[PDB]
Amino acid sequence: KWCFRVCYRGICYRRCR
Repeated sequence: KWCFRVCYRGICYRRCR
């Protein structure tokens, strides 16, 4: 249960699951 945030094309979004 851990969320991560990474920016690809300049867009940062949360990546939790």
